[PDB]
Amino acid sequence: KAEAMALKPDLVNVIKDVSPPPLVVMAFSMKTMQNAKNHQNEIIAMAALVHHSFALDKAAPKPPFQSHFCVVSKPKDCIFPYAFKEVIEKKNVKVEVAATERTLLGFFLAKVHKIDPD
Amino acid sequence: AQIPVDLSELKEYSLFPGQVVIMEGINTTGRKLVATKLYEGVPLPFYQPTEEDADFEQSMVLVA
Repeated sequence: KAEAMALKPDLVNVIKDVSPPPLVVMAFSMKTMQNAKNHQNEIIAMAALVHHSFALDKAAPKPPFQSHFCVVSKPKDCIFPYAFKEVIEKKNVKVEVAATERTLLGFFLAKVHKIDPD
Repeated sequence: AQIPVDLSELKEYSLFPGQVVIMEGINTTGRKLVATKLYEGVPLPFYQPTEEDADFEQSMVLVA
C-alpha cells in the first residue's frame, strides 16, 4: 500500500525499544486429485482462515481466526451433483463454487492479494 | 535410496540387475517413478595403434 526509496544505505537508522505491531496471519489447506491420463495432480479445493490482528509478543488470540472462505471445482470430466447450489444455499455455507481450475486459482490469488497476509 | 520403477510407458528397454543406468521420467509423489526415457550406454575408446603395430605380419591364433 505504501512505498518509498532511500538514495543511500547511510540514510537508514534503527530504534529497538518499541513494541512490535500486530500482524495478519493466514492458515490454508488444499486438496489434490491425481490426473488419470498422465503426470499431473490437479487442485480441486481450498480453505483458508484469516486473523487480522495477531499479537507477536502476547498470548495467542482466542479464537485464532475471524474470517474464512472456501472454494471448490471440477477437474476436467466430472460434473457437480444436481442442485449443488440449491444445497449450498440451503445449508447457509460460505462456499464459492468455480467451474475450472483457472477460475479457482484466480479467485485464490485475488483473495490473497486483497487480504494481504504477512 | 530405493524407489520402484514403472515401465508401462517405456517403449524400448533392456535391463538386468546391477546395471548403472540414467533414467528420465515423472515422479510426482516421490515414492514411484514412471520411466519415459532410457539413455543408451556409451563404450570406451578403442586402442590407438602405434607405428610399430602396423608393421606386423599375418598371424594365426587357435582357441579352445
